[PDB]
Amino acid sequence: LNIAVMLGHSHDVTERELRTLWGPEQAAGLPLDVNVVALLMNRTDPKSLITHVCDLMSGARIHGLVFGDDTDQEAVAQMLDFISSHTFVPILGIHGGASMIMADKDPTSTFFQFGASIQQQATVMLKIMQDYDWHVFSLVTTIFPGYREFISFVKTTVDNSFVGWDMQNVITLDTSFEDAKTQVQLKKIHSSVILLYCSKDEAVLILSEARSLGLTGYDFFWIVPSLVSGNTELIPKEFPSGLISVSYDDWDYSLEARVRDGIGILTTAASSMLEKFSYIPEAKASCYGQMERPEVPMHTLHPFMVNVTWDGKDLSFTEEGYQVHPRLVVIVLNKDREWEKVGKWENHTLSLRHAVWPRYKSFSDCEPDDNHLSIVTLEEAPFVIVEDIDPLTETCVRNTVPCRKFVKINNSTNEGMNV
Amino acid sequence: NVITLDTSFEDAKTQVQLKKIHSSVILLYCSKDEAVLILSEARSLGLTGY
Amino acid sequence: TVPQCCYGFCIDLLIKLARTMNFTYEVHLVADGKFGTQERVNNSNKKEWN
Amino acid sequence: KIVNIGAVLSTRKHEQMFREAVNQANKRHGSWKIQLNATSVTHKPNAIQMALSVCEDLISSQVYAILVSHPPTPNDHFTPTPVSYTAGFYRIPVLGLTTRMSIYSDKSIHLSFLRTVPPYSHQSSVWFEMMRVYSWNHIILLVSDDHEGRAAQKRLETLLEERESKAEKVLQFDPGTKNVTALLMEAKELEARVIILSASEDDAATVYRAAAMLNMTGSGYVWLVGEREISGNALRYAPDGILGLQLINGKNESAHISDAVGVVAQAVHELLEKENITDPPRGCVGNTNIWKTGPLFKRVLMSSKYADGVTGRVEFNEDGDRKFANYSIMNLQNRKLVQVGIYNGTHVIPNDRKIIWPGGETEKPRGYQMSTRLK
Ligand SMILES: *[C@@H]1O[C@H](CO)[C@@H](O)[C@H](O)[C@H]1NC(C)=O
Ligand SMILES: *[C@@H]1O[C@H](CO)[C@@H](O)[C@H](O)[C@H]1NC(C)=O
Repeated sequence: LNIAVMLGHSHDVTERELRTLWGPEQAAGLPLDVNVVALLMNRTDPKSLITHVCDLMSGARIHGLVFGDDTDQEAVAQMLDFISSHTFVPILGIHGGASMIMADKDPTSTFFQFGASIQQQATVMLKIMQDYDWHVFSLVTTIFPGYREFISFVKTTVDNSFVGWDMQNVITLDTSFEDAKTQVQLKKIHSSVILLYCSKDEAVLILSEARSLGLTGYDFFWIVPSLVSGNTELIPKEFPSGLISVSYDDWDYSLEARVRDGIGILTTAASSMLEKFSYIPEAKASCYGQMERPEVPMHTLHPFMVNVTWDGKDLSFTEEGYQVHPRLVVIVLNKDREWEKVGKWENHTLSLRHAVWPRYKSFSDCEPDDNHLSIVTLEEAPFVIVEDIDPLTETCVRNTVPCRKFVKINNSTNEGMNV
Repeated sequence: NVITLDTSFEDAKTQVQLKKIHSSVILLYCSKDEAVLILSEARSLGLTGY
Repeated sequence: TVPQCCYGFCIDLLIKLARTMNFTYEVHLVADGKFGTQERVNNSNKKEWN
Repeated sequence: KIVNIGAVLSTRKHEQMFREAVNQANKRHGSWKIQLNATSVTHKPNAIQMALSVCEDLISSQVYAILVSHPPTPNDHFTPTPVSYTAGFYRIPVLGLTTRMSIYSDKSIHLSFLRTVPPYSHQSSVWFEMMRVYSWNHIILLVSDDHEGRAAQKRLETLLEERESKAEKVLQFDPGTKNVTALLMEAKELEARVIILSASEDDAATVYRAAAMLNMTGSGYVWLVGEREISGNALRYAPDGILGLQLINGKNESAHISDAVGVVAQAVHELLEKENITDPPRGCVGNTNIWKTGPLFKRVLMSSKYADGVTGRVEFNEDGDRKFANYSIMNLQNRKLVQVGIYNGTHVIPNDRKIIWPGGETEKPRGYQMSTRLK
């Protein structure tokens, strides 16, 4: 019945209010018109947040609360989790501190965020590995709460994979600033592709140790997760170019694009609720005061929004609350320390690339090398049996070499995909 | 190729030199004092295996 | 799943093993008729035997 | 050089006695002239009221830790979640009295949570030690669909995999199901004959009633019961042969609080003598920054050792929880608890009392029974 969107000081208040007002009026008019109560402030103090929540609650029983942020603190997610554990108001996560989803999904929680979980990032990493035909793995992780389960999941997945890449034992750094065993750990790895599961501060020192030992060669490849390279505008000097990362940012999306999707999801959920029941949900009479345990008499909105379709763009959520078709735009560090879009993952949960193989040039050190020997091969004589990628098997056979060729599409245009 | 230590107490290139070797049998041509620090660096990097 | 009466070569060995190893065998037939190897189904990233 | 620490306590007499205890601890062993300031607040059931009291008492008084005690009523949850969430803005460490739930074990949900009670994961270590000392290899597990249960199952798997041993299978339950008879039957139809129970009190009582009515209390069926599942209806609907577990000096409140506040004072002194300390903002509104001493507190506390506690030396695990706590194996004889075994760290000390088993047998059974029903 009422929609509230929280914004910051990044943009002007008046235009944000106007666009939020005319958002739902674009198409798919609700049977009951909704209003917008937009509150904008630079600070994100918990007392200010709870006072704003109480004011929205007093605002004719607001049913939808869109929460935005501009900082990089993940504790706001915990605070909103605790608030929604009692207010029973669904909240959609937008760009800001709520972007990073790391808290466990409470059974009473009503959160369906736009963030990307680790479980749906390992598949993207595996697809990238398959595209690059890199059959060497090195799970050099760090002891953190909740990473052992991720390591078990990835090892079960690689064991279950038909490709069967080379797997090595997890050589993890026990404690930070060992200064006596870190050298041994770095000597225990003799591969080219290393995956990292740590934080930004510890990744900085790991990269410094790698630079000291000299692990930034042409053959060396590194993949950085989303939680480490989330802050794109802050690039330390100890990060060599070519750090492949998978995450989502505002290069191809905007705050308007996110809030429109959120309000569309809310409208679809309301329509699904009205399809079965004919009762308008009611919130708590008081703001936060309570003497007995709270409960929801009517059924929650979780079973209603399990299957959501928005103009052909199916944006659903899993049982926990994670999205089914996220964005996961792949970014590769530029030669001058910049991030550029090199692919997308929303294309039917697949991977895409611009077909630019060589990007690991000697930058941190000064040592040229000639590794990528360009070869030209033809198919006229019965000496080569090269065939295109088959949908079955693992897109090729176990005994083959990756190839490329320009496929013609039109009799005039020279554009050809490097399939 | 002969991977030799250019100057003593580099502290920035000694690690690179020790990473440039990936064999099991190593011959040394130095003095006692420098051999002591070479063995200390090998112990730090862990080059005393079976 | 009607009961059949199958016999032949391996039955004598199975009976001998049961007699000498305290075994009570219950012979069953394959519902598919094939030995079973890796096959590709929906979510082809799964290696499950049939 | 004055540091003020707020406290959250249930009743007024507890507040006064703990204030006297911390005032005395300010002079115990080695101490300086001014080290601590005694402040406390009451445990308000209302969430908004308690949050307002915390903001107006601790944040506005330059605190470094929160002295929040266990809820007075064990029946109600009243989990110390809001205090930890509020302290997570500046990575402020908190104090856990007897919060044994595994939710706070992970640092992804609670950035800085410190408790003096060992987590439920130590139950898996106790089971592993008992199997090691009693020669048990094939063990089935009964874990309900809970975060704590999944954490315990993962701990058991990662502790048993190192010996090249794997559990036969693990059954998943739900909080409220009353038709677990099929799951019990399919667990019975297995080679193993040892069962571990780890769920809520009501679910444990229901599954025990189902086992009793399905004749699962016979000889050769060793039952392992967790700490929380030996109370309530367990004391009324369970015959002998129960291998219960109980924490030694766990339910006592003042036993660990004095040691905890002493450790906090020592950590404050070490932080003062180490390097520069940043101060928290006075008001609750106006600042959203992050402490620079957040990780420093964890670094100085995980490696800290103090032998002045009642349980000898004090050590913290990677999750900032109690390490190497004292456990006690509990046995039931005619609805009476009997102490036989104790735990003090990679050791077992059985007593003269004989360990009984279901069915009246006085000898340890074996989990290897070949039914010879080879399909
Ligand atoms: C197993 O074999 C023994 C002989 O060693 C025999 O006495 C016993 O009856 C057998 N058990 C069964 C179930 O056949
Ligand atoms: C808790 O322990 C302290 C010291 O060990 C003791 O003085 C006190 O009596 C104990 N509490 C109870 C209820 O026994």
